[PDB]
Amino acid sequence: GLSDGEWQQVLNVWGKVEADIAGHGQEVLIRLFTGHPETLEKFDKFKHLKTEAEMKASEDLKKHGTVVLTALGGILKKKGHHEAELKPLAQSHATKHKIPIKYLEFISDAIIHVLHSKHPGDFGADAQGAMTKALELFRNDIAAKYKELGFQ
Ligand code: HEM
Repeated sequence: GLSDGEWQQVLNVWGKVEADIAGHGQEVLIRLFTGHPETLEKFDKFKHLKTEAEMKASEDLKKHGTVVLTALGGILKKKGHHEAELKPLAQSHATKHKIPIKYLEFISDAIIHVLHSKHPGDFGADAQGAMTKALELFRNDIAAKYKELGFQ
């Protein structure tokens, strides 16, 4: 649960992402795949990528980066009122993609890393706190749906 001041910070930071959603999305996925190679194995259409250069050169990875952050942005813009938006994502990730909640923790931290990397000195302590809380909220609500489904 975030305050309005905190949501304000979240949406302020998100303005940075929206100026270049494909670049951000690309770097998030790259940070995830290289940081946690087991995540790569969940993607049939990226499992071919062995090296980070191939990742960096992949237009389809950038495309998926756009899809992911577009979806996340839509959810963030709801400021917590995201049940309709989130449920199908929780369902597809638990039942079709079989993504453990741990991997959602991974990508959450990856977003934090990428924002610092692309905006050094421009991602303040207050901003990080707000973004972190927003991603925790997202993760926690997904986690509730995972429990419902009995998914590990
Ligand atoms: C902020 C976190 C995430 C968001 C917003 C997100 C969003 C999406 C969306 C919108 C799709 C396409 C529609 C669908 O299948 O539901 C998708 C597909 C997919 N996601 Fe996620 N996702 C997230 C995290 C993850 C993580 C952490 C993994 C694995 C480590 C993952 C694995 C997949 C896979 C394997 C697909 C299908 C890819 C394909 O074959 O086209 N997702 N995701």
